[PDB]
Amino acid sequence: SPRSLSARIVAGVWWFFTLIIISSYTANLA
Amino acid sequence: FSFLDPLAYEIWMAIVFAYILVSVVLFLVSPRSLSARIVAGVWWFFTLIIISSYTANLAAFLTVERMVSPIESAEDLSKQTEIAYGTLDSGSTKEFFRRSKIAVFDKMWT
Amino acid sequence: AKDSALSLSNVAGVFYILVGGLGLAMLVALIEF
Repeated sequence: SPRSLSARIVAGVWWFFTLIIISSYTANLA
Repeated sequence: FSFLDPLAYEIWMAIVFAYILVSVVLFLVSPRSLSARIVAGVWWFFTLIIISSYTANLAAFLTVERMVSPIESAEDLSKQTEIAYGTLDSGSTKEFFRRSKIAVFDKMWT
Repeated sequence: AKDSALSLSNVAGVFYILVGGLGLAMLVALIEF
């Protein structure tokens, strides 16, 4: 149950962050 | 910049348009009816392909950086014309290259 | 001797299947509401 409003875009920002980190880690590891 | 670089910039503008398009379609429509499923589905396929592309492209470039080794051995240096090379004006080194009939060094001297 | 970035082109296809899906979604969403 997300509170939406600001919290939603907070979660979105963290999602983008962890996405870039995992993709970058994958590429570097390859 | 190396974050935005692997994907073309026009691709980033395009994905922004894709985002606002999906958002506005969602607006026009916690399960919601049917259409929300085809929207979320097509966006899923899309975002999967994009993350895969960023991963692969960044992998390729980071591979290129590690696969490219500058001049190291001397023989390797001799066959390339990109990097110019030389010696002292008068010395045992220059006279070595000159008087030496050894293949690699002969080429270098030439 | 004899013999970049992500493709602005090759990637675009995905953007087209996406746009198509979204359009179909326009149809499906609109007819019900």
